[PDB]
Amino acid sequence: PKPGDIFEVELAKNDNSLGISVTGGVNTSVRHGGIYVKAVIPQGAAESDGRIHKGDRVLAVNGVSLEGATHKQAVETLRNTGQVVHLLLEKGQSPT
Repeated sequence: PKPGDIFEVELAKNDNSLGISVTGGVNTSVRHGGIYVKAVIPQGAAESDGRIHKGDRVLAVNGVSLEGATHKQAVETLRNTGQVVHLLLEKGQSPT
């Protein structure tokens, strides 16, 4: 994919464990910045389904908007997902 394209991620729930975590980035000291990844959990989806690394930014989650205030609360939203989880991430601009 190109640097900017907003590719969507649609996979299936494995062992009721998405294998992905989030952190507080759009609620540190900005009106509306963005969220980041805490750590990749290659033990379910991030491993098999792949297409989930560290650094990318999560725009939304199963319809739930993260931009605004979703550091720990989002962790529950991702867990409370059916069999088909729809994630919308964006190719970060600094893979470090």
